[PDB]
Amino acid sequence: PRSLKKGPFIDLHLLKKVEKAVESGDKKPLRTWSRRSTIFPNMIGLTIAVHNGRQHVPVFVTDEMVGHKLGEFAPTRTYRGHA
Amino acid sequence: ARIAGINIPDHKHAVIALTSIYGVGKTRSKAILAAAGIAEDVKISELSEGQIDTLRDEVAKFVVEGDLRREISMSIKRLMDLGCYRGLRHRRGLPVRGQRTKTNARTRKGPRKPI
Amino acid sequence: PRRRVIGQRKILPDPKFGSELLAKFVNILMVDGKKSTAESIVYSALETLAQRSGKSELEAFEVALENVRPTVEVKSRRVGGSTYQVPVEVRPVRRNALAMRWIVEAARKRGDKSMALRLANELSDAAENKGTAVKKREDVHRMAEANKAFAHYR
Amino acid sequence: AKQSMKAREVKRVALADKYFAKRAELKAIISDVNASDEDRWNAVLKLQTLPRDSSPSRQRNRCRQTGRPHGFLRKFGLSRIKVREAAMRGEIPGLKKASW
Amino acid sequence: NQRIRIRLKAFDHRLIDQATAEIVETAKRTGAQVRGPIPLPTRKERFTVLISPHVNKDARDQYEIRTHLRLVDIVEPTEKTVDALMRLDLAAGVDVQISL
Amino acid sequence: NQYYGTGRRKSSAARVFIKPGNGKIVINQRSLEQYFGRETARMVVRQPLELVDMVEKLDLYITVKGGGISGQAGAIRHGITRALMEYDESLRSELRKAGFVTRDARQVERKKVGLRKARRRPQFSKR
Amino acid sequence: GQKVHPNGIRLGIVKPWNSTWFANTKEFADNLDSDFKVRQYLTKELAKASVSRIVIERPAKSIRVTIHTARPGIVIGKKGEDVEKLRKVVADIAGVPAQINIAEVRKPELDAKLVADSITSQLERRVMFRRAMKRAVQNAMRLGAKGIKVEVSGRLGGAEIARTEWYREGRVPLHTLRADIDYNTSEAHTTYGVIGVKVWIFKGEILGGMA
RNA sequence: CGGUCCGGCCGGGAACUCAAAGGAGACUGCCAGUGAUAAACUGGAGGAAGGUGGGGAUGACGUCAAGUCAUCAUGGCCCUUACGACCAGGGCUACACACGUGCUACAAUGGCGCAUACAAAGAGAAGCGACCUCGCGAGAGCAAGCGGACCUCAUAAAGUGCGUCGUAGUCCGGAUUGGAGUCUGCAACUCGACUCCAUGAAGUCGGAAUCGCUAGUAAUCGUGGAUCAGAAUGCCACGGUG
RNA sequence: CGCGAAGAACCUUACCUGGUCUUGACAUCCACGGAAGUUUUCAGAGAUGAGAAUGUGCCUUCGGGAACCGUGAGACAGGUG
Ligand SMILES: [Mg+2]
Ligand SMILES: [Mg+2]
Ligand SMILES: [Mg+2]
Ligand SMILES: [Mg+2]
Ligand SMILES: [Mg+2]
Ligand SMILES: [Mg+2]
Ligand SMILES: [Mg+2]
Ligand SMILES: [Mg+2]
Ligand SMILES: [Mg+2]
Ligand SMILES: [Mg+2]
Ligand SMILES: [Mg+2]
Ligand SMILES: [Mg+2]
Ligand SMILES: [Mg+2]
Ligand SMILES: [Mg+2]
Repeated sequence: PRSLKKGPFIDLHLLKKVEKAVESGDKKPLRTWSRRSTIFPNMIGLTIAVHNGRQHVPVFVTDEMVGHKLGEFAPTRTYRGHA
Repeated sequence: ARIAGINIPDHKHAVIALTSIYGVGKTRSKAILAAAGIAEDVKISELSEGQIDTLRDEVAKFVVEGDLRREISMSIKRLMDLGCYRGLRHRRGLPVRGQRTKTNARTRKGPRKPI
Repeated sequence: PRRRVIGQRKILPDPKFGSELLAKFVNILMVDGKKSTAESIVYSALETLAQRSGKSELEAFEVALENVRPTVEVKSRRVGGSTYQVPVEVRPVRRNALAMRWIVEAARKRGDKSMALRLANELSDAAENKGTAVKKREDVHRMAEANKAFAHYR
Repeated sequence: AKQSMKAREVKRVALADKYFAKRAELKAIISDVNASDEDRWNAVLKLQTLPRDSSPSRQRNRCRQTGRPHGFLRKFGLSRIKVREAAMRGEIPGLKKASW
Repeated sequence: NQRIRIRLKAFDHRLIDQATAEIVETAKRTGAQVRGPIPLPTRKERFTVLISPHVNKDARDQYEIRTHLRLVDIVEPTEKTVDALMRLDLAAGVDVQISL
Repeated sequence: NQYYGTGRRKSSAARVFIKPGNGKIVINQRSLEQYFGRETARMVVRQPLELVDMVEKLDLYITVKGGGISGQAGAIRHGITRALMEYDESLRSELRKAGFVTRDARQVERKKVGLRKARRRPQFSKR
Repeated sequence: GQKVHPNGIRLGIVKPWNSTWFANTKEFADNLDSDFKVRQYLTKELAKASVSRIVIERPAKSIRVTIHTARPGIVIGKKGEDVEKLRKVVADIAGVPAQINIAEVRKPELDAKLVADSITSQLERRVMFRRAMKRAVQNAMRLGAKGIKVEVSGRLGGAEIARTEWYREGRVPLHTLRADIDYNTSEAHTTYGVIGVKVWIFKGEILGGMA
């Protein structure tokens, strides 16, 4: 895990976007490529679209998602079965 | 020798007998013995009824046995329902810590299944 | 070995009993280059054997070897297309090596607690003409008798 | 390597050299134990915006003649293949076949 | 009143030997006592490279740099001695370090 | 006075000084039994002394550096041998027949490229 | 099989280095790269001056470049006009003041680089490869060489299938480490492809070492 | 030798270990026998070393249209608002499976706890980083020294003494997973290393088959380096026991 | 088959998905204007697109020159094809 003394890591662009969306009450999906950003408590009610590599995938944040990276909720490899 | 509910420790040294409790390992065991004032090398057989009750109190200060099994189950369960990367890896029974699956992922996949 | 240009390498005598024979015994019980472990296993086993059977250690050791040493062994040899297990007489050095090797292997295949105990038990058994070491030596002697027909024959 | 790949490396060095001081001070603020939380937060956010190339860890050592990204030797600055060529032509002082 | 240590480094023993003999000769011409040249241990840097462009590991060449090191102690720091050594030049393949 | 011998075995160098004495054997400012717990190592050190009839007639001051228990013991045996011979040249014939005069030149063979160790080669498969 | 580089095996035995300087790890790579740049520039500029070797000896604050050539005149120029401009540009590349010396090769028929360069020049001029190799071998033997071997490889005569040909007179004891064997390789970029030329010239055994 | 702060500590020495330069030494030279009055072989002596003393580097003419047009160069071909170029995210890490090479084991010649002994080789300035303090620890703060036979990495480990475990899937084994962290790095989700607490899988020596090694070798036990911000069970080296 | 790779989180990277560029990321020649450079704001995932402020040297000619910046035109560049 990242060091506690360094705090969490959220990309500035997404940080600017999330605060504007929450203050304006906007409900439109926030398209982002930032998979390395931790989910701050501020976006608990927002729908973020995170690039899985080829598509932006919709993730509605929930209380249980705080502290996790955004990328965790955007599977990058497609495996259905071997047969 | 009925510490932590059903767990029954044996006649073996106390510090190692206490490891039979789910939730207690060697480090915690030594802490139990040190806090309760019983030598680690004594046997549970030789252990006196006054000393055993003290051990039960020192173990109760920890989340062990069925409480741990509920705690562990809730943690795995919340990952799966939440549906993050580590949830899917738990649901599909594949290594959750980034280990290679091309080969050598048996402890998670079980015995080999022929094509 | 195609040129037969090898002599022999010197072996230092065992420290406690001054025996080159017993020094060679400690080199077979040795595993992983740990000779100090092996001598401690042998000296303890020999001490237990001496107290168990009387006598000293060297003569007690010697009697066990003379009861495990073979005399004739089968060697596959090819005359014509046909091969035969010709019974051949063995050299005294080969006798000692085979006897020591068999005692150690038989001792290893035992269920006692310590290797010293396993070695002492198997070594005392050899003195009593019983045990896997002498049993398999009998097997060697029995297989040679079955092929006594092919001694000095095609 | 390709002319583009070698060119990418020259840019990475240029940006790293230009922003060395700014990045260094920000990392000092981050590691400062007696620093206020808002100052550390501003340092984290400031470093992110700084160009990635300016990071001295995004630079790959490449052979100084061919630009090869693998088999590099820091002492000589060249890939194993160019080192052996220079060594057997006597262009590397002191270097000779080793034997022991 | 003081003493200087002359640290000679080279890649060639025959070269560093002639340059140390020159320094010890010069000091005696400027009348300074000199503790005799002391051979400090030689550094053997050692390099191992693959010799084929593709694949074929186990095909390797091994190289070594042997840095020879000599030390000279001019105990008599006569004013003439130090000045002569500053105006003195040594063979290119020799590194000379001055310590007061 | 002091009779000196240098002894080497594997990676060790042993400096031995011999003066007529009661039989005190000191190694690195510590006794023989305290320096060497191994009976094989102790026997090696003493070997040149009981082969000759001087077990208690000489005092040995030994300082040994480098190597391991057997290397250091073997280096010490070589030093005492060379020191006894300087002390009394008559000893050469008995020391040579025994073999203590030779310097065991067996060193550790270098690891070679393509081999895991000096000689062991990685496992082979035709197919 | 494949053979060891003749110059490299005998470096420090009978052959000297073309770069003779000391440098700590910090300056070793930069100095080595600087030598490469100056050697590349000198060869390109003096391609028609018949240069044999360039020895870059770096005194502490300078770069002394010694150029061995078989035609010193065209190199030095009139009143050193050419060697002067060469010094200036070499100093510019190195970053330190430069000193250039011009060594003359008495026999350009006994120097491997000259022979290899001449053979490749004829090949680029479309001369028959066998003739060039034979002429080189005969010239060296006339000039007193103890031995010579010349190898030419790759689409000889414009052939679709490449091959290797080689001539050898005298002795070329490649295994002998005290043998003064000057080896050098050059390449000819013809219209059909690249032709590689390798020359070995054995001049006699050296008794004594680096003396 | 003289004191000791008992320490090469100080004076001092230049003996010794060692360092690294220059020499010496080994040649079937000597002796005997065999052999074709030969080459050579065998034993002996002396010697530190004996017959090529040990190891390395060194690879003939050629062979396989062997490998590499992705190190580089290069004939021809081909794209040239694209097959060139920039960027962000992802992939190279997927996983019914098959195989190669390893690692760790399956214990008692062993595991664990305490005490203690003996190396070699190396590396180091946007670097090695002591000591002291804080933390269970990985680490953190402070800060000396060192471009190095001086300082640091850096406590060798197997070994040895005592105790315990007593043959059990175990005080074996550490896989896997849950939690809490550390560090490098803009950034550790995919996909880093390491720590702590908990968890405690398979495995009780491996079918047909198959591999390495003749001496300081194999076996075993640690140590170092390169690459490298970080990321070794790989690789290249080094000694210990043997 | 622990092989190139002496070390794929980004980079490396040569692959993919999406957004972009077209004498071009890299080189030379030609013209036109500009010192180079430095410090800040917005938008964007970033490439980029917009703004500003500051800075105007060097050497002698006294028409300048040498470095770098942008634009245009092509001759060309570029290719781990
Ligand atoms: Mg190119
Ligand atoms: Mg990198
Ligand atoms: Mg070893
Ligand atoms: Mg070769
Ligand atoms: Mg040869
Ligand atoms: Mg082919
Ligand atoms: Mg192919
Ligand atoms: Mg990318
Ligand atoms: Mg791969
Ligand atoms: Mg089982
Ligand atoms: Mg365990
Ligand atoms: Mg062999
Ligand atoms: Mg690293
Ligand atoms: Mg391999």
